[PDB]
Amino acid sequence: QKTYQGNYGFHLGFLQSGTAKSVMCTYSPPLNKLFCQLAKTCPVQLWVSATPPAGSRVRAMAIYKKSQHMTEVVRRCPHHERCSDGDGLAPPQHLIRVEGNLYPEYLEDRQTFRHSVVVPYEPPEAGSEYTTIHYKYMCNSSCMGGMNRRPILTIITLEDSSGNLLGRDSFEVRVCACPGRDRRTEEENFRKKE
Amino acid sequence: QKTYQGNYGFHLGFLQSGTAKSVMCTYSPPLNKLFCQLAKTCPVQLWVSATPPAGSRVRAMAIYKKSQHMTEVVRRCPHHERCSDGDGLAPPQHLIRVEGNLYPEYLEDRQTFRHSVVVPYEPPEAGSEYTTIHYKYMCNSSCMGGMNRRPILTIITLEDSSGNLLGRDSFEVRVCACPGRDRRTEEENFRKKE
Amino acid sequence: QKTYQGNYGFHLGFLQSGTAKSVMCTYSPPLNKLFCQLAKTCPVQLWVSATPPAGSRVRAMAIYKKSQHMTEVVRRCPHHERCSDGDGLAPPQHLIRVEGNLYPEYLEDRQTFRHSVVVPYEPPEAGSEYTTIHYKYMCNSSCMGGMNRRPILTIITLEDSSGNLLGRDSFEVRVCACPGRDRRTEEENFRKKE
Amino acid sequence: QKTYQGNYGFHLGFLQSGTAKSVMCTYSPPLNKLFCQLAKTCPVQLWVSATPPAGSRVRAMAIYKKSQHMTEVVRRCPHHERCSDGDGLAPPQHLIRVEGNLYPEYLEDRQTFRHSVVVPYEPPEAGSEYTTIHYKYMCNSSCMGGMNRRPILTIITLEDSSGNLLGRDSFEVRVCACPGRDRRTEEENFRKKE
DNA sequence: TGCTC
DNA sequence: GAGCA
DNA sequence: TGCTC
DNA sequence: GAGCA
DNA sequence: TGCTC
DNA sequence: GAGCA
DNA sequence: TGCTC
DNA sequence: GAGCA
Ligand SMILES: [Zn+2]
Ligand SMILES: [Zn+2]
Ligand SMILES: [Zn+2]
Ligand SMILES: [Zn+2]
Repeated sequence: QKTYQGNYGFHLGFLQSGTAKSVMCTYSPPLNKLFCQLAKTCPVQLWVSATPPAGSRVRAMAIYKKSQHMTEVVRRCPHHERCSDGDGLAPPQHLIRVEGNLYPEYLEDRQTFRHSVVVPYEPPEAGSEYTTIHYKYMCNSSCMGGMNRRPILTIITLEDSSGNLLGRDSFEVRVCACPGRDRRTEEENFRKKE
Repeated sequence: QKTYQGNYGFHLGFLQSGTAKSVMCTYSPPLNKLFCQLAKTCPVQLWVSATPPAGSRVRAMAIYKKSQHMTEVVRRCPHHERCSDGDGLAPPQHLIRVEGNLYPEYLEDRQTFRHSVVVPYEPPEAGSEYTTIHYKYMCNSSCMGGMNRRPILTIITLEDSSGNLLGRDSFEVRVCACPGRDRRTEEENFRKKE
Repeated sequence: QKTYQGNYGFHLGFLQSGTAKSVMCTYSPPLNKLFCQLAKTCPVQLWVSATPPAGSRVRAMAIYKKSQHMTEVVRRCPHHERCSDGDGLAPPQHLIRVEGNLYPEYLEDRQTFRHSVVVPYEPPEAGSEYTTIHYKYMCNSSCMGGMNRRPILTIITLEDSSGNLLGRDSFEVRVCACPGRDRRTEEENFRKKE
Repeated sequence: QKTYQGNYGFHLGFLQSGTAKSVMCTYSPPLNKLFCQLAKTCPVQLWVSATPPAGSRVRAMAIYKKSQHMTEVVRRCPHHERCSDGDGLAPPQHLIRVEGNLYPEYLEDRQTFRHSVVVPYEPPEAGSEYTTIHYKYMCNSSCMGGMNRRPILTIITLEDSSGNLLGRDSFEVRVCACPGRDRRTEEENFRKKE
């Protein structure tokens, strides 16, 4: 439910600023919110202080932030669902896609009907303290008939081979045309109270 | 094709300004463009200088203004097509609907596949120089996957009972959230050259 | 072969300047050259001083301007030929497409193998001195493996129902990213001699 | 994945500057990027501090540098793939070719479909600290329908006879018309921050 | 002479 | 449309 | 150029 | 309708 | 960023 | 390699 | 808050 | 990225 590092010290990390990728993907620490452009790869870092057990997996799911929409399943808008921008793996209705993995599992929960994408947990490269997974959002937050300007939260969860929760972290996400511009807007607004 | 008053002096007239209906529907003479809000009734006046022959009809059709999109059929966006805002007569994909008539004909041309709505031609009320038909546009000009910010033209045509063209007139239309504001914008822009 | 107005006073006319369409399509009178962007509709005007005989047609063909390449058939480059930007009528290898006509004939000459597109000749609308046909070029002049920076000429020909030549006119064409910029470049260069 | 010298101290070395070959092939140390011309032989040096086991091989593969294109297989553009500039060994679609070896293996991975070229590992000549392999790139980085201006990375890997990874190094590559000019451009840009 | 901002 | 590619 | 107050 | 999105 | 002189 | 494309 | 220049 | 939408 809430952030939970668990026994493996699991938590998320984000790309450093001033890199050019900032144009299509920029993270705001004070807001713990990611600003990105539709269909652009977003590098998310996975940090663990202990090696997860064999067969551990990483799930990504999107939920609406406000309790007023909490129960509504987050899916692509009717327009993009038909856009035919498929990669041959992600179903057309899924908002979140993983990039760089030829064997992701795209699921729909039998009871909640929520979408999620699962990928095997991979340890960091030699000399690295974290592992990077690339995600892509296939609709803008303002998409009519879709998120329709409702903020969402991306929930990342580390699970063992049997599905048991090992760790969980999350961040807000805004998919828009100008991440840089919009990020500044929400940051100076927030700063107005500091 | 182009404006054609024909033998009956057929042409369109629009609502006078300063009426309150101006908020949801306001016409710009200099631009010969109608600014209106989605699903709001727009009164269009039909003027003839001679009584049309028995069984004459009035057709309304939407086409894209620019030759770059001219051939593309104008239809509602994927979102509104599923909105379930039907009146029980207009098919869900039609942009233009007639209001106030219990027997309109909603058609799709066999060759062009363009939509149109036909209503019997009605003469003016006693002491009136024109007849008023009420139209409604079921998508905003900016609708994604629909008109997607492409300006359109509404073509009104007077035809006899056999479908022969008697007269034809047209006007530009912009379906938006703030007709008044947007109309001012395009008018002062245009005025910049006067 | 060369310009030939014939008995019908046939010749071409081009869009007036200062219209916005100028961004994607602008004609240079001094150069008798059209500057346009790939896949953008270009309005070409057909002028006749006498009504062509019944069943007359209008053909458009592209040839290389320089005698060094004159014999080479003008076709799309290998990349765009596979782009899948078809309209369902124009074969993928044809450079020139007609827009706004549901019944064009796309041909390949049995001996020269040159492409051309034929459309029925249509008279001007009432009160108009010319008829407008919309053409589109599906490759840039600089396309590698295609025109590869070799200037071409578009040949427009008025033919009767039997294929006999009634009239013929032509103009140079440059398909590029910035018609306005490039047109200025070739015009001030040419003006350098005036 | 990342650079890995392994137990044999494997790493790459590049041609010294001021040699004339610099015109068609010049390496930028600060950028660890190679600037070269299409189809020109590029000498790459292989350095090991210990003799690789018998039957060791050297593989070269091209991948896109940005995660946004990471998954896309790097191949020649549609035009050059048909150019018929084959050497009788390298398949027409492969970007990278080895020069000077009559027995190279050109492969396509069964799962990723990525191309690579393998050659037997050869030790340095007597009195030499490194072995030189000659590679050639068969498309420009700007090739339309190909790399289309997307930077790539050439991955060199030392493997034993069974395919096990022994070492791996990499460098960026830009295939262009003027390596010298372009290299200066990216270097003074980078220097602007030093 | 095409592409990014 | 300007600046860079 | 649409949405919240 | 104004201000923000 | 590729091509002509 | 410079200048133009 | 997305799109054109 | 700026200005307009
Ligand atoms: Zn969407
Ligand atoms: Zn709509
Ligand atoms: Zn092309
Ligand atoms: Zn190529």
